[PDB]
Amino acid sequence: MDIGINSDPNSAAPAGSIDSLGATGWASHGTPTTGGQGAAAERTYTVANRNELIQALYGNTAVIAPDGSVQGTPDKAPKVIRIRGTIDLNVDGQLRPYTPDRYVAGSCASSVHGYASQASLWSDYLAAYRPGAWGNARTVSGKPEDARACAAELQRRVVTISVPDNTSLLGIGTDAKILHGNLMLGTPDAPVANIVIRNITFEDAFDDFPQWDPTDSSDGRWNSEYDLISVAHASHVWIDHNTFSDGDRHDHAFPSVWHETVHGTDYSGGDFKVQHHDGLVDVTRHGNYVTLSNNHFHDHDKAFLIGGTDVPGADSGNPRMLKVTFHGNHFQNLRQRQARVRYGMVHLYNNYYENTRDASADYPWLAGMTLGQSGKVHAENNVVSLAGPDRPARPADVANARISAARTQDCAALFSASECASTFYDSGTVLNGGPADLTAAVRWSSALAAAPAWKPSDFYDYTLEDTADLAARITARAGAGKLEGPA
Amino acid sequence: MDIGINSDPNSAAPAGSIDSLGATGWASHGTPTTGGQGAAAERTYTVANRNELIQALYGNTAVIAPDGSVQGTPDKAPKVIRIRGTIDLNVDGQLRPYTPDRYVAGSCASSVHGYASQASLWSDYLAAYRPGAWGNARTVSGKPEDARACAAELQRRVVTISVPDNTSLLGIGTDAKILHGNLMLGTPDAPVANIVIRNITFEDAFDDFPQWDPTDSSDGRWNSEYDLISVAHASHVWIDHNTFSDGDRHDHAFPSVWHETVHGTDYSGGDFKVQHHDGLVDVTRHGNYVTLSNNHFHDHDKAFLIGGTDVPGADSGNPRMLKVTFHGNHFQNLRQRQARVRYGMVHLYNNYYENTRDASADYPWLAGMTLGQSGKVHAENNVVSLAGPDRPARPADVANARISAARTQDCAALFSASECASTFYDSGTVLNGGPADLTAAVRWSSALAAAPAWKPSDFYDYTLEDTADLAARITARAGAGKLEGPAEPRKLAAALEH
Ligand SMILES: [Ca+2]
Ligand SMILES: [Ca+2]
Repeated sequence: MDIGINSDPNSAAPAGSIDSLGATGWASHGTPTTGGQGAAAERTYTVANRNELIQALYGNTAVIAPDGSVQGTPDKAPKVIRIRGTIDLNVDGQLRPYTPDRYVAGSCASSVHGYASQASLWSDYLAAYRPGAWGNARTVSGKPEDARACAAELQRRVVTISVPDNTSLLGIGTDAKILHGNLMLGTPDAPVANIVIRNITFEDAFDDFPQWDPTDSSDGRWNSEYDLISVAHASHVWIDHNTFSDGDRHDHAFPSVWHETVHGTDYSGGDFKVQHHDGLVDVTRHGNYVTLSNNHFHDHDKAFLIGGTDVPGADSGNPRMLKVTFHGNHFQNLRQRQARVRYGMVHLYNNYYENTRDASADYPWLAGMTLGQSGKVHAENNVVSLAGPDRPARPADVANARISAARTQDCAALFSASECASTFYDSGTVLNGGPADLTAAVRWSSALAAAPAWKPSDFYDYTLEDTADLAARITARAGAGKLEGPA
Repeated sequence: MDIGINSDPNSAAPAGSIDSLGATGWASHGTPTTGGQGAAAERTYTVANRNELIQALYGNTAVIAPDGSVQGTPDKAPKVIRIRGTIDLNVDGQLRPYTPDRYVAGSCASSVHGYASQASLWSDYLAAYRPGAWGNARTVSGKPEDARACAAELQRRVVTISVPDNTSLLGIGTDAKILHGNLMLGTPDAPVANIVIRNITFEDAFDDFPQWDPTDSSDGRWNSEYDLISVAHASHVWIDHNTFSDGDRHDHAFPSVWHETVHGTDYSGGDFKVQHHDGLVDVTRHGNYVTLSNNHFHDHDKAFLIGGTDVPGADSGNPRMLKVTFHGNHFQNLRQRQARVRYGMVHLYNNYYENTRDASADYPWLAGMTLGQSGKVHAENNVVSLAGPDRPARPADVANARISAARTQDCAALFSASECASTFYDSGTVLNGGPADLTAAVRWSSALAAAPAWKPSDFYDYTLEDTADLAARITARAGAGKLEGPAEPRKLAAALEH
C-alpha cells in the first residue's frame, strides 16, 4: 500500500464509505439485520432532497404530487440510500418549504373553514378551547378544531416518510441531516423488516398543529403527532451512530398559552406548554428486535416510548413484542422516557446519561428508566451524571415504576403469568461517581415489580465495557459525524 | 488571590472562594476596579433566585411585587454576591416563569386594550404593521403597538436588574448561571462605579415583544431591547471569566413572519427575521473604563455596541466616555459588532475569533471589528479562524468602517478635532494562519479614517501573547467554570444518622 507524505494519519473514514454491517443486540438475535447490504448499483442512491429520498424508497415508481404527497410502490429490494447534506422533510412536491400559513392556505383550513392565516386560526383556537371557555369535560370540536385538523392532515402526509423492507439510510460525512419529519417503519397493512439507519442527524419533528386535549391527565395537555422515527410495524432494525434532538426549536420556547387559574390549576404552568414534539424513537405495537447503538440523543422531553398502552392485547400491549437494546448511547438533556418500558424485554447497557434536575434548565430531568406495565428491564454498567440544586442525586431519580395490578390480572388472561410480570434488574450503575442500586429504587416505587426471569445473554452475545472512563469514551465516539470525516 | 491565565486547571480555587481582584486594561486605570472586595460580612450573600439576587443588590430594602417589579434602595456599599446554580430572571415575585400570555394578561395590553391572548395581539400586530398594510413611511402607532408596548414594559421591569456601586457578582463552581434578563450597570437617575462580574454563564436575554420598525434601515427591522449586560451609567467595570450566549433559542428559530413583496423587497428574507435578542454587552452613553477579559462569547448576532449613535453630544456621543478593553476572549459564532466602536478608545488584544461565513450556519459571520463614528480602535495580536465553503476569508471581512464627515465636524464644536477623529491601528492580526493587515482594509472601507493618536500602553501596562498558540490557549482557558472547581455536593441530614 502507499501512505502519502502529506496524508492525515488521524482522518476518519472517507465520506460515503460506511456499510450496513455490524448490528448488535436484539436486532441481531435469531436472524441478522443487514438493511440494504448488497444493493444493486441501480438501488444505490445518493439523495439530497425529499423528492430524491422518496424516489429511492419507492424504486423510482413514485408520483409525488404538488403538495409532496406520495403514490407508488415501495421497493422491497435491498437498497442503500446515502444522505447528502440537509434534507428538509417539510417541503412540497416542488421542494418549496411549507410554513404554517401555507398549510392553512393549501388545505381545507382555508378552502372550507375560511382562515386567512395561521395566526388567525391560532387566536381563534385559543379563544374557543381555553379552560375558562371550554372546560375539561370533553374533547374540542367546532370550526377552529376542524381547521386545525385540515392543516395537520396535510402536514402528516408531507412529513411522514414510509420506509420499506431491506433499506439502509446512511448519512454522508459530518453534515447529513433529516429535518422536520418522521420516518415510519411499517404500517398495519404493510409491516416491514430489516432496516439500518446510520450517521444521520435527525432534528425537530415539529408538529405545526398540535391539538389541545382538555381531558388528558385531568387538567389537559397539548399533544403532537410526529416522532423522528416511529417503529410500530417493523422487525430487525439497527439505529447506529446517529444524532437526534429538537434542533433549533426547544420546548421551553413554546410555553403555555393559557393564563386562567381555575379549579386550583395555574394553567400558565409548564405542564400546559404547547408541546410540538412527540418521541425521538418510539417502539410500539409490533415493533420488535430493535437496537439503538452509539447514538447521541439530546435536548428533548419524552425520548423513548416502548409500548404505548397499559392495556394488554395482541396488537398494542403484547409482551412478545417490543424487544429493544440500547447501548453506547449518550442520553443528554432528556427529561423523561429514557426509556419508558411497557411489555417488552429491554436491555440498556453502557449508556451515559447527562442532565440536571434544575427546574430552570432547558430540559430538566424528570425521570430516567421507567418500569412500566409488564416491562422487563435489564440494565448493566450505565453511568449517570445528574446535576441539580439542594441535594445530591439519588437512585430514585434514575429509575421508577408505573404498574397496575388490575392490568396485570387482565394480562394473565391473554398471556402467561411470566409474560405479564413487570421486572427490573441492574448491575454496575454509577451515579455521580458512586454505585447506585436502581433495583432497590424500583422496588420502593412499586411493590408490584417482580423477580426478573430473563437475561439478554440467553438471546445474544455482547461485551460490557467498564464504567470508569465510559462517559469520556461515549462523548468522543457516539452520534453522527464520527464514523466518517467531512465530504 | 491570582489565578494565572495559563495555570493548571487542577489548581483552580475551591468553589465559592474566588475574589474580585485582577482587573486589567481600562478598568485598572485611575481608581482601580475592585467591585465589592473587602465587603462586610453582612453584605456577603449567596443567592439562588431572582428575589434573593435583588435583595442582595438592594441591601434587603427591596419590595418585590407579585408581578416581580421592584421598589427600594439599591445599596451602594461594598457587597459580594455569589451565584449558586441557575437564576432565571424572567419570573414573577413568586418565582413563577413568565409567559407572553402572562405579560399580556397582567399589563395594559389586556386591561386597557382588551387583548385576551398573545395570539390575538400578535395576529393583530402582523395584520396592522406588515409592509403591505402599513408601508415604510412612518413608525408604527395605534392599538396593537400600544398593547405590545404595555406588555414589553412589564417584561422590561421584570427582566432588567439594577446593579449598584461597589458590587461583585461571582459565580460559584462550574454551573453558576443567570438566564433571560439584563443586568443594568447604573441608571440615569443614579450612575454607579466599581463593579466586578466573574465566573457566571449568562444566557438568552430574550424579548418576547420585539417591535417592528418600518423605517429602520428603510425597509424595516424587528428590534428587541434586552442585553445580557448594559453599561450606560457605570464607570470602572471588570467582566472576567464569564460565558455569554443566546442559550438554546438561536435566532435561526425565529425567521421572518412576512410573506409578501412590497416595493421590490422580498419580505420573507433574513433581514426581516423576528429578532428577539439585542446585545451581549453594550457600552453606551456614560459607560467608561470597562474591561472584558477571558470570557467566552458564543452564538449571537450583534455582540457589542460601543456607542449607540453617530450624533456627537455629551450625553450619548461623547469621545471622553466609552473606554473599553477586550482581551483574552473567545468570540465564537458571533455575526457582527465584535466590536462596533463609536466615540470610545477601544483596545482589543489577544482575542480568538472563530466562525464560518457559511450562510447556512446559525450565526454566519458578517463583520468583525467596525470603526464607527469617532471610534479609536487599537487591535493587537488577535487570531481569526474564519471558515467558509465559498471563498477564502479576507482582511476586509474582519474590519470595516462606518464614518460620516458631517458628524465629525459637529463633534469638533462640542469637543475637539483630535477627540473627534476616527482612527484604527492594528498589529499582529492573524487570519487563517497568516498575517492580515486590517488597517489597509479599514482605509478602503472609508477614506475618512485618520492616523491614530493614542496608545493603550500610555494608560496601562500589558504584555501581548504571541498568536502561535493563542487559539488553543483561549479555547482551553476562557469563560465560566475555569476559576473554580465544582461545588461539593450538598450535605443530607441523613448523613449525620448512624
Ligand atoms: Ca410517537
Ligand atoms: Ca443593547
